[PDB]
Amino acid sequence: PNIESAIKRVRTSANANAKNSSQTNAMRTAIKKFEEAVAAGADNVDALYNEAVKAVDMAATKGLIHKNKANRDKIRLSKLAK
Amino acid sequence: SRYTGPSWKVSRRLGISLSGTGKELARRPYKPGQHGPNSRGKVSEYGMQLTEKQKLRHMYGMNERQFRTLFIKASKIKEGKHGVNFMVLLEQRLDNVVYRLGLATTRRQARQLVNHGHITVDGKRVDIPSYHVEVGQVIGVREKSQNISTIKEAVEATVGRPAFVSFDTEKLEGSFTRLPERDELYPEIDEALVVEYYNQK
Amino acid sequence: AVKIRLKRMGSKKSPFYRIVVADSRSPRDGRFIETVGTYNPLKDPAEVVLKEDLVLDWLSKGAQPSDTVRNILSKEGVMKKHHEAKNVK
Amino acid sequence: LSNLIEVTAYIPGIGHNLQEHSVVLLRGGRVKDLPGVRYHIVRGALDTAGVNDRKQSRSKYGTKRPKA
RNA sequence: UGAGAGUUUGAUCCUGGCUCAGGACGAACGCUGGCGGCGUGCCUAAUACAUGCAAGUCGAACGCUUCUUGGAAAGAGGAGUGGCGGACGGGUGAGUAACACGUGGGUAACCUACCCAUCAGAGGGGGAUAACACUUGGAAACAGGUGCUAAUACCGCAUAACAGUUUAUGCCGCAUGGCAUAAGAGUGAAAGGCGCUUUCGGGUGUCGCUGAUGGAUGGACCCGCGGUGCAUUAGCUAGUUGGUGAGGUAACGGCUCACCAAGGCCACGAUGCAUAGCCGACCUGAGAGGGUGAUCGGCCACACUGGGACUGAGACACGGCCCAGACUCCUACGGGAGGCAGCAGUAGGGAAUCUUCGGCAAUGGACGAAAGUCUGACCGAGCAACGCCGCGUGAGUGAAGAAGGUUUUCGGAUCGUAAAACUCUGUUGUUAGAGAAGAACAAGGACGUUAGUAACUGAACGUCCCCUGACGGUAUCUAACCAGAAAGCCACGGCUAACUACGUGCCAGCAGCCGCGGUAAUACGUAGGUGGCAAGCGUUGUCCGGAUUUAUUGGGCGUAAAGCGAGCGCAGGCGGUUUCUUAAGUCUGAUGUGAAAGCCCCCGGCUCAACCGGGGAGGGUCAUUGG
Repeated sequence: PNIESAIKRVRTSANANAKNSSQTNAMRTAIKKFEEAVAAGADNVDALYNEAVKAVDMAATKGLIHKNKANRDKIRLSKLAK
Repeated sequence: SRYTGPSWKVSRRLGISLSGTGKELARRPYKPGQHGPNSRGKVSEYGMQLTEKQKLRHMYGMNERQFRTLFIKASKIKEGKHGVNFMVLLEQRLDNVVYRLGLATTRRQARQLVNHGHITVDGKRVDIPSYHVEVGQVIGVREKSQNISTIKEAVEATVGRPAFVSFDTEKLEGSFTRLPERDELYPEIDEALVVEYYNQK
Repeated sequence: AVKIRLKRMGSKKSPFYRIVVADSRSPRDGRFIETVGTYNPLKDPAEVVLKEDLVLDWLSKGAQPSDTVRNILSKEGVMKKHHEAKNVK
Repeated sequence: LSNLIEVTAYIPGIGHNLQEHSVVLLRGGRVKDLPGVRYHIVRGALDTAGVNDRKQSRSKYGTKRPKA
């Protein structure tokens, strides 16, 4: 790049991408870990429902999913277990 | 440009005096050039409308663009006719006001007096001869330096002072009382041939 | 960021201004929301005309003046009225 | 011509100086002498030269004003 | 506010084509040119681009380091982490025949940083890292390793549901449903800096931080109607058209999936091919129309060619990233660098289109508490009769017509009151004096009022001092001097205003259409004269008019061009008399909207005018509701 301020945005956004992807994968695995235990019919089934709900909620305060996506997600999960 | 030529060939070509009846058509009332005294056949009805237009254009010494814009402006009145309103707007220009008032013999002299900055309307100087003088505006003679040779003498010999012009020969102020009328203004040439000349422009 | 700013309307060295309320991203002579008065920098005691019943309505909705607009809105006593309506109720 | 289509063109006036491979300028205007000619060259605009006697309509024919 | 003329014949009337007389332009080129004012200036190769500039800012978020005045406080520099801005402003019209645009509606399918208001919070912990120091590989661009460190950088724990969702209640709407109130379940935040009072005071002003709700502003999606050629282009579709469910998005939806069915569009022009950004507007016309979309404003699309995502409130990003491609450049051969359709400028294409200028003083924009820093936006200056407007290159008196030129029947006539001569003038020119408005302010000092306070500092506006001009000694005004420096281009046989000489001899040449030229040419070439316009005048190209010559307004078919060789008939077009009803066409009222600038009407300012400003009308085939 040519402008000095364009050179800083490159590393800043690279770092933001790194941590954003880390935390999104965290959320996705929490949800999937609940789904694979409700599809088995296992004991310890409400605790990981709680954990998945909390995971989605925390992702929404980190600016990763909008806010309506989070309402949708919590609705879908609620209709599966509780 | 304005014009500087012999100014008298011009009258011999229109067949009208153009200079306050002071005779340019005294001897040889025919046209200039070789074929002057030996006239020839008839003139079209294009030559007639052209000759009337040129008579009016050379009366007050203006150019063709300005003549045509003044004519187009007089057409927006719709109170009266269209040739009368034209020839009346023509009279309200600051050059005719100096001619009629009597501070100059000719119109060329009056033009140079208003161009060189020797006259004032309402006290303020105005320098450009195509100015539009309205009714009731005392035009003066630059009370700074009104002691000039020719203005003085041409105020004495009053050949023509009209029935719409007011004036006092001590302060040297004049003004139009009201607008003139065709009976009071060259009921000799026309205003209908000139209107037809601009129908097919 | 609604603003209240001036807009140039002269010829080349005789400027004139319309007082206008515009979104701040717009060009100086481009699009605007509505016009609110007039202002003339020549004419030794400068001439201001303005409606002052729309200025008080835009001001109470979060519009903000530029620096010259605030000067000529206080010379008219419009900022005092905003003062007496907001922080008095 | 610059766009690579070929036409014949009349050269007016009395006497010219045009030879093979000299560059010229064309304007519209059709001659009524023979078919196939629809253009005029303009005198005194490129390699072509104004005619050298004229005194009366030199703005055509590209003649400059002489002190004579 | 509706003007016409020449040209078919030995002569005529009708039909008919061709040509001319008016306007205008981002114009080009030939001859020729004195000034000011306001505007305009790559239409062609969306061709390739040397050189400079066009986007940064914050020390009142944070640790470091270098100076000038061994412990000293300030002033001035350097890189770094962190915030905000870089999605605006500026350029171009290649793609696009479609919700792209115009006009009128809908969203009970939606999002929104900064700005304004309201309610509620602001607790207590942890682990790092750049910089820096040392060190390795590097031709370079640049990469790694070790050790220490800060925060409004980052991460968990608490507390908060006013958000969403479900249940009962009440009211309501155009299906899906909307609002308000009550409960039940799982869950989710946050940060300090600068001041004042400072008896520990533990209080407080201000700017920031978190959650929820409104406003404003900006964006998103869906729909009615409207603007292009070809039928020597009639069939087009297979996620195609509908349903069930699932995923997905701010959001509804074949948006994407699996299954089920066989649908959808077309003569009222589907599909394909060619051409084109669209509009306010602009030119022309009596109007109905026709032709253009340059300066200025709005919407869209693109950014060396083609794919993709990331960060972010907002981009699939105009001076950002990644990959592929062509092209150009530097290299120690292992490799690296780049994108003027920003402002100037260059080579090339062309009939053709400008300076590698000054300044942030004014208006707008970014950041900052503020002084301020940045701004080729923008305000000014330079070049060019490219256009529109204004003013000049003198004025008055002046004869039997001075000299000269042209002509002549040799008497004269015409250039010509034109020169001369006398008296005047100084717009312009030159030299010399004076000389602006554009400026309002931020900041800084004192002084007052109100709402908060235990109180003061401060908050929010009032009154007063003080402070800044690139243009530029520019416009302008005053004094003296001088008619002295400042007129050309086209035409003159008829259309169409303006004629005689000489030269030449169907030659040399001229023409828009008729047509001229072979010994007395007003038609060729010169001279004298005359006509039209005038700092311009002619020529070529393009468009509207004249053209009723595509005729709705507003034409025709016996012989001039023109009735299918005749019938039978699907679709379509048009239809006798009358009673009651309806209200689709038709007529009419009220309300909303049809931006600003333009054309037009009134008024006002620059010495006038071009030009500039204020108030109006107009423009819909438009929508809603009532007759």
